Amino acid sequence: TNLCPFDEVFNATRFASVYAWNRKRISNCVADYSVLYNFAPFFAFKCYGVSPTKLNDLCFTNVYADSFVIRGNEVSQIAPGQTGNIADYNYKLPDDFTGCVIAWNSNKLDSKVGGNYNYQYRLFRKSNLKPFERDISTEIYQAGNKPCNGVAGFNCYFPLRSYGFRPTYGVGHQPYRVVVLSFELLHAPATVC
Amino acid sequence: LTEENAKTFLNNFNQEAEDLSYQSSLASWNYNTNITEENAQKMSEAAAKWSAFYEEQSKTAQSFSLQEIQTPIIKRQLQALQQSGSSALSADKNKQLNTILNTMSTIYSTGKVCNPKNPQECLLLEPGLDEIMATSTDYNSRLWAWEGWRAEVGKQLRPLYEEYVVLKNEMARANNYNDYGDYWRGDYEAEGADGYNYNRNQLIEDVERTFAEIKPLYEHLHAYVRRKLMDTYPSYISPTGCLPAHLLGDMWGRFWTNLYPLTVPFAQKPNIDVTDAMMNQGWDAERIFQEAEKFFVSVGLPHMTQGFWANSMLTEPADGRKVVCHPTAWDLGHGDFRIKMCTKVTMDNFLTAHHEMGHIQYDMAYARQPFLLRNGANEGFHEAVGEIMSLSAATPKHLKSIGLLPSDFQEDSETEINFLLKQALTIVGTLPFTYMLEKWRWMVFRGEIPKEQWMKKWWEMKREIVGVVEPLPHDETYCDPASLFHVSNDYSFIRYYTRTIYQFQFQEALCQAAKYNGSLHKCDISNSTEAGQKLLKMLSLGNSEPWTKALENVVGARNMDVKPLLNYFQPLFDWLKEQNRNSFVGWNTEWSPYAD
Ligand SMILES: *[C@@H]1O[C@H](CO)[C@@H](O[C@@H]2O[C@H](CO)[C@@H](O)[C@H](O)[C@H]2NC(C)=O)[C@H](O)[C@H]1NC(C)=O
Ligand SMILES: *[C@@H]1O[C@H](CO)[C@@H](O)[C@H](O)[C@H]1NC(C)=O
Repeated sequence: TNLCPFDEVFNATRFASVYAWNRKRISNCVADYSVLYNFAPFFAFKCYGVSPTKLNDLCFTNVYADSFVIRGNEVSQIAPGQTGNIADYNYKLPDDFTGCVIAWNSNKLDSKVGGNYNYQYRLFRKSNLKPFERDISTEIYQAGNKPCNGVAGFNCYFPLRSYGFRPTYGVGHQPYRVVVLSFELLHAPATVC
Repeated sequence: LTEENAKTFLNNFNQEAEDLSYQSSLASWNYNTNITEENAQKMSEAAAKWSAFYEEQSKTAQSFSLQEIQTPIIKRQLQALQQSGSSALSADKNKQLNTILNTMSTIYSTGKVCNPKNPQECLLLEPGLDEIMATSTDYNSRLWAWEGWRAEVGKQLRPLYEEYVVLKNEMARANNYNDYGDYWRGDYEAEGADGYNYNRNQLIEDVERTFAEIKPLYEHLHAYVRRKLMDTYPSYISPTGCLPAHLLGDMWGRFWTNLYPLTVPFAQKPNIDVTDAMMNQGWDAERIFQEAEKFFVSVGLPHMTQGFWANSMLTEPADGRKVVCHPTAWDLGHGDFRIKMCTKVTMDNFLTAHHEMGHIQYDMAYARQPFLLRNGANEGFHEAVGEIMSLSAATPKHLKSIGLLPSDFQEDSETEINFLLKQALTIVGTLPFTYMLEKWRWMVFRGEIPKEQWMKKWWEMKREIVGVVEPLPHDETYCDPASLFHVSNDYSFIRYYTRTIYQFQFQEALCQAAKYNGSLHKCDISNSTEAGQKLLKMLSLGNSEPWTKALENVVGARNMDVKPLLNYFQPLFDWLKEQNRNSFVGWNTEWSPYAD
């Protein structure tokens, strides 16, 4: 009996931030995707490249689980070929993506009276990200041609802003936990299924 | 650059403004529903923080040229942040203004009058004098409450209003405006294209042109009402005279809807006031707000959110905490919509459930616009959305589908006259009052009236425009206009004038869109999804377009048109003409309660 760690990426006490997402490399395990349906209500389960039916004759060399926490209005940005603040400065997906996303509402855990400022996102990067790039650097962003030296003002901005989640917002501005699974078939012969 | 530095400046302003303006509304909500000495302090602190942020961000934005190098929407957003609001005042002047406003609000809210027989028995304005002035029929009972209200709080409100006017005129002078009235009239300015233009000084000539074709219709209604009141009060009524102030159905005379029982045309026919049916069938405050949601869904508009049923008040909380019962619709931000209202089981509180839910639907529609463009296209557009819903909800046949009228109810000419007279008692009866009050405030703010002639000019304009006499004369110490809630709380009052024209223009447009053939006062746009998208396309615009273009999108016009209003009351104009065949239409200003 060798189960696969699908409760250490789905049942964690606290997730990461959007700009500093966690990547976990699953290998050497027996993948039981049925337990993924243990939650049952899913805000989104659209799956790209493969079939949701999970044909049993499918073996993969490696699996990557990327986890973070966004708003409800930004879930549609986690898809191949989109644009916005999350798919340009925080988390980018390749156009040839193989794998899929799972999002679910998390208002009872990540919302606090007075605000929850533990979740941050990036704004003003000056350049779009490339697929699967993290970029956790924090430096003052200049928009004009006047140098900025450690002072945030007029045309000098801080790139990181907080969500400040509160209860009683509404589905659009309410916490949503997202985990994306990617499947890799490396050139080496497959022995892990 | 400029245009490329403006987008990054607004993207930084927006996310700070949406977060720093949400906790100032959540403090006002917590104060208005709890009322203590801590919630008031929290509200003051949050308001101070939000004002400081805005005053810092408004002077920074006044360095972006704007000659002509930009896109339209960015230009509209930047031309709205360059106003500075009321921050032009210094610290001392701002503190004085806040102190005066708070004092006036507290005095008005806590104002009470005590029974002369029992000094320990005192009644407030809301559960006290309002019921007497809305349901009593005795001359002495109605006069006493009126006199006491005008003699206790109104006389106390006089000294503060002088400094209030002085400071708010100075702040308007600082903001490149002649006076504060012109500041209030600056909401009607549009600049988005050629032909779609307007000027804030054109408002006064149009608001006067429109109040020329309407007064002939109002005079016959006044004649009929005074003819009925003469039978009601044979002694204190003169046929060649003006109506007494306290005998108008309310404390001021805003709505004559409470005069329907006295002046009902045909008593034998079933009543249009379905209060008794609501009471008997077992209707609570939740059913009133559930039958007013099935109306918006049928016409093709979204459901109410789930944070509206669990967060709204919708009924007086009883318990021990004090609440403000003035109906209000709150848009706290971040998708939070609420309604505060002390609902009771009456027809008047039933239609009011459609007016305030019509603000939430309008707020829910332009929530996709940027932060600075989330407002009604005009200050009179926002109050004209609930009214067109209340017009359809009040028809005699819409009350049969929901069961408030018998299944064998028969509709004929008598029912038409009943319905039209009841509707005109509320809509026509408020227009002269609104126009006169706003005109008086405009004349005072522009400094065309001396400080020693306020009340004398007030009661002199009343009996030349409105037609209401005063029972007892008032000296220069008396401050009568300060009695009104809007006057003492710094609110504009001209919205309720253009509202009553935009109302009928929108109603006729929606009736034509719904493919309805017949009279206008029997529209009932319910169960029509093709008249719910024609409005929604206009509601979902906000300030992103000039109000002239927004009006043209729906009614095909670029200005106010009073012809749609006249078709609504056409069957009532005639009957009033024949019913006044041998009556002297008009009032006498020279008449006075005292001799000579
Ligand atoms: C209404 O306001 C009062 C006073 O602020 C609240 O009573 C106190 O609330 C604070 C926190 O807001 C508590 O720490 C105290 O223990 C409360 N005192 C008592 C005697 O309960 C009251 O809770 C508010 N009502 C609400 C929020 O429904
Ligand atoms: C997550 O862990 C809790 C704690 O035991 C458990 O009740 C729940 O079923 C788990 N959910 C999963 C594994 O999806």
